[PDB]
Amino acid sequence: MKRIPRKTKGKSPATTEPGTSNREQYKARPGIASVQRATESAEMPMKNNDEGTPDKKGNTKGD
Amino acid sequence: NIHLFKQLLNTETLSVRGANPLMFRANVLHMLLEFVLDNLYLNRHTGFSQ
Repeated sequence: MKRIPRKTKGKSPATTEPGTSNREQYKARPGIASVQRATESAEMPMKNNDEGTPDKKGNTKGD
Repeated sequence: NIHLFKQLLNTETLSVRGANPLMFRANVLHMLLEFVLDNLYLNRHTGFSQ
């Protein structure tokens, strides 16, 4: 058994392989950080538009 | 002698020991141009001795 918390309120021998050496000299172009920053803002879903719809009590909420 | 083939367009070459192969022709062309330009001289007569 495992526990997963909710996110919203509810009803309540030698081993050194001859190729694993790290000799990196490549700089990404465009850089990883910049495009990652942009696409992270791209990930966000569009905002909710709740205005004009009723609530659990039955009164429409908004202005 | 790598540095003589990376002085035209190797601006993105991070490594100091490396060079981009795809600009070899351009670098060689510039090298040949300098080779020609550096030799534009007239041979002078100095003097002799038996």
